[PDB]
Amino acid sequence: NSNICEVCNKWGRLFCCDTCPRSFHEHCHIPSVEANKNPWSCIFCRIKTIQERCPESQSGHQESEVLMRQMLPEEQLKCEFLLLKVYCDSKSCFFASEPYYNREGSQGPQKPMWLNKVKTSLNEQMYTRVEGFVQDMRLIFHNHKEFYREDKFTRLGIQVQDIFEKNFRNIFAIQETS
Ligand SMILES: [Zn+2]
Ligand SMILES: [Zn+2]
Repeated sequence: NSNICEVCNKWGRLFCCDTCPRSFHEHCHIPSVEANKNPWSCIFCRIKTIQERCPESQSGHQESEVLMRQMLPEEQLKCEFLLLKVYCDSKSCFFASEPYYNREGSQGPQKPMWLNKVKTSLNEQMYTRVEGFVQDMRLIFHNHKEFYREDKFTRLGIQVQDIFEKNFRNIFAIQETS
């Protein structure tokens, strides 16, 4: 297995997947690494298995249909995975913890949102439909773009939103369009 965490790319106390070469810090994996199991398969492997069990799951879907899906175990896992893919980008650090807003000429958002909050909400089974998770994720980037206005720092929200959206389309097999 790899000698660095798949998510944060650092060494440390690592847990190795038994079905692929990836390794993870306990709380870098989502869900947190469940240490009782042996064999243990990571989320990448679990997602691949869902895919292989139901090959037609990879045919194109409409975003509107995907968002209305109830958060049954398969969809819960897909949202956990999509969240993990965002954390895998180093620029997620800007969006991970609770923000605060005090900049001349701007007012903070009415509903602040951050990745660790989404992570807790998933862990606590607070989303009933994929829509709730996707709305909170999109809110993170929208809040950022609105607050930073014309500061070049606004670009960080565009960049991380693009990671989110590319991964959403992949994981939920959104129908390709131009
Ligand atoms: Zn890590
Ligand atoms: Zn694996």
